[PDB]
Amino acid sequence: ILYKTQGAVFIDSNGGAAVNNAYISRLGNTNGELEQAVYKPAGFTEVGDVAVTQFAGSEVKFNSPIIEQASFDFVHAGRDTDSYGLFMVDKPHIESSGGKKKHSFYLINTSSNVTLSGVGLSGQDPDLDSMYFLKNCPETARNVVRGQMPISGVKLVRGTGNYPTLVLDCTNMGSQFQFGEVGDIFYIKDVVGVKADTLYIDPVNGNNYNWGTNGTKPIRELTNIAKICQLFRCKSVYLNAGESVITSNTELPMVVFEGPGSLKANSGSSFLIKAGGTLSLIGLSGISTDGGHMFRVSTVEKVNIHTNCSVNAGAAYVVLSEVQGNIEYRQLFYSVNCSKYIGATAGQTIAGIMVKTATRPTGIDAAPVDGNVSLTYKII
Amino acid sequence: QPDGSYKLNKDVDYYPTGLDIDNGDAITCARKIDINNLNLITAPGVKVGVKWIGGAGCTTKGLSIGENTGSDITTARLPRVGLLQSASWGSIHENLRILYKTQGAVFIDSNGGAAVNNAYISRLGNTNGELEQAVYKPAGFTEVGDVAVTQFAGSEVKFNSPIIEQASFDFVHAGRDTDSYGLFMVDKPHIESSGGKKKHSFYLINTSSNVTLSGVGLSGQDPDLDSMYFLKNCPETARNVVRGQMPISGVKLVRGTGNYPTLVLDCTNMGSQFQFGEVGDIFYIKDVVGVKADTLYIDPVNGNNYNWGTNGTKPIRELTNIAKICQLFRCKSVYLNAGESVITSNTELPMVVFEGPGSLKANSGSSFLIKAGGTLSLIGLSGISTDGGHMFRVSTVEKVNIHTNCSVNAGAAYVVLSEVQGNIEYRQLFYSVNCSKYIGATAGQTIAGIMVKTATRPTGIDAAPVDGNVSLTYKIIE
Ligand SMILES: OC[C@H]1O[C@@H](O)[C@H](O)[C@@H](O)[C@@H]1O
Ligand SMILES: OC[C@H]1O[C@@H](O)[C@H](O)[C@@H](O)[C@@H]1O
Ligand SMILES: OC[C@H]1O[C@@H](O)[C@H](O)[C@@H](O)[C@@H]1O
Repeated sequence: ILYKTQGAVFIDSNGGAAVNNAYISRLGNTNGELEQAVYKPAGFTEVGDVAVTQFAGSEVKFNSPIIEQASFDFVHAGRDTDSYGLFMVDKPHIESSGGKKKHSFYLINTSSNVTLSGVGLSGQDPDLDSMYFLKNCPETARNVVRGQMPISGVKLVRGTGNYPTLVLDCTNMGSQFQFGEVGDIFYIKDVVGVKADTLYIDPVNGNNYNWGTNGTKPIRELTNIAKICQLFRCKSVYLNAGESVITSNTELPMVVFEGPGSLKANSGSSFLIKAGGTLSLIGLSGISTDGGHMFRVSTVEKVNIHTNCSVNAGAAYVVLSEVQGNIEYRQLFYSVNCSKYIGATAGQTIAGIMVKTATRPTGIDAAPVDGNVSLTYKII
Repeated sequence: QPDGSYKLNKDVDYYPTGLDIDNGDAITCARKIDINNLNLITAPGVKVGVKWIGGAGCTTKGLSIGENTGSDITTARLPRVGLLQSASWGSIHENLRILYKTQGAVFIDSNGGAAVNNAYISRLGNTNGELEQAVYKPAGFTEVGDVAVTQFAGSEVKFNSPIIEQASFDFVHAGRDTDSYGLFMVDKPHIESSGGKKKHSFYLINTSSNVTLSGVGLSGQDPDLDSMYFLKNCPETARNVVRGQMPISGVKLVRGTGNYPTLVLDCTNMGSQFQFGEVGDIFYIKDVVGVKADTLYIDPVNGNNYNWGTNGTKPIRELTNIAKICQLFRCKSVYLNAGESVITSNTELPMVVFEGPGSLKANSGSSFLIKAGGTLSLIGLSGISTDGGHMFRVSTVEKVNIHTNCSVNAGAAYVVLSEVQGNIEYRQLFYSVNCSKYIGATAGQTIAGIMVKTATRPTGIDAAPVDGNVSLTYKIIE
């Protein structure tokens, strides 16, 4: 199919239908971005030509399609009532002259299973273009990506709605961490078979579009560092120079934090510890808050907090347990300031404490914790 | 031409590249061509059967090349190279049948979106197939032997359900030299070869791949060299993904060259391969998803490093990759068969239960390495000792538990040395223990708990069981 506005459009009942080795292309992409789709689902209001459009419960199987010069390669909407109609594309060969493109898979209220074949790209707009756009996909939907990402860097995903649904199923990412961008990390639900050892943060020169798992492309904010570390099984977080700050309670992954940066909790916020393990701050320029307790522990599992940097909770505590916890805190050298090292909201929390520094509040040596904490050992 | 005109290619070896099509150096005149059941036979010795060059969007169904003349292949009416294709993006070969002598089909350069479905490619018998020298191939492929399907220079043809028979090499694929572009894609290949003669099924050079196995396959008769996969110089960023079902009979999975592992087992159904097959070279496996084994077996006397090691009847021989192997298959324990399992350089031990009659020895001043949190347990072994180095070098800041219920001898060294600001709990249960200090550290304070429950211990350190860089949380001795 050689078309001007829309290549092929599949609507309503098409059970079991198949489209094999389709070769669908606009006759060039000149002014393609100005075409207006004629037959489309109401949820699709973007301007731009669309090679393949599907909606109202249609679930045609697209096997090895070849799509060229399109603003949108695929626009698919699940059925309005229950999100029925799986978007199925196996190994699409996507290309466009000059790299002009808006999105490859614009998915509305739907699930999908796509296998990439190492061919593709994302548009020239550094803010809006992305391989995937997930619009209002429900909580129970999953948009599964298998196969090989394109060789050149692309922006993987953007979206609207409250639920993440993108799944990297053993996806071969190539050098995307180094040369590409995730786009909006919020939309990724889970990741299988893809790891990275370190997440890089740079509050001055970082970019939130980046994956953050490669040193030359660090992200900028702390907002999603726990999620990213959980997805890629990161073992460390590297803080580039400057102050990495939070203004709302934010979770910190239980990993090793390193680098010249510092951590700061503003607006009375606290850093959150929601998982067992060991949180280590090694060699940072310091961690402090402007009034909130430093670490709010919400897990009953063994939590180890290892701070080898300057620590200043001011009048507040270093650790506050919101459950009946089990905590081991060790401060190594540098300095520490707080009213109590560990406290708890209620019915007894067990804790172990080691403070190895002359620069500490000597006054609480004999009474290091509040009444709700019972010590297993105290080494000061 | 030099004068600016154009001449029809009449050269047997010529094939146009994507570059040529853009340079104006080549202009294709192959379009709107459709083939249905064309049978092509050739006199013995003819070089190429079909030159499918520049045939973008051209299609084929039931194209059949070569004649099954008789048992002797040197006199059979089939060509040395069945089909050679380039600059054919969007071309589809449906149910292509090839009887060849040297090479079945060859795909080079631009072939974007091209597909070869249900191809039936076979050498006419495998007699002297290993002596066949490939004619059109990537520079990186220097091996001798017939090749059913060859692909290089960025060609990324989709191969769906091909049936490949009697080939030395079923597939030889090389990614583009500059950026490793060109995914090797094969869905459910039905590979067979009389008398199990074969060198490799997938010889992959500087490339990524996605292969789905259908429970059909085998590896050659050579116990050292033959393997299903051979990964030659695949880049760090590449992934060679294996899905589906492994062959029923044992095979050797992988061998390679290069410094980076790229093979991925994605929920692969291994059947009884741990018991009857071999991994070959564990180094090349990058990661494993959905495949677990409870125990890793080591036998310094009767073990074979080619083995998976996860089945009792097929243990591995050395300790070099036990950490790697345990991480891949989530092993809960390691069983040491009778004999001394030794290391001559720093080697990591997974945080699992070690059991069996074997012993552990660190020679040449080496140390066992603890890089992960958890509990390392040595239960009932013949003992663990070193010839001078510290026994356990801890480099993780996570909670480390060391449970020794066997004889322990670190001589003049420590049982545990924390190279970081550690958090360790050590417990010696019965047997005997010898060391200068039970736990020590290189610098800035390490917290530790210790229990030594045995009369045969260095009694002179009951009062000072650890060095000055370690602070105790509890101490249970006597
Ligand atoms: O773009 C930001 C990055 O630039 C790199 O050159 C530096 O090595 C990083 O420290 C920094 O985060
Ligand atoms: O890192 C970001 C993540 O932080 C977690 O503590 C929240 O529970 C998640 O909703 C969020 O995605
Ligand atoms: O067991 C083998 C593994 O041991 C680890 O300690 C090393 O970091 C890896 O390089 C190696 O593959």
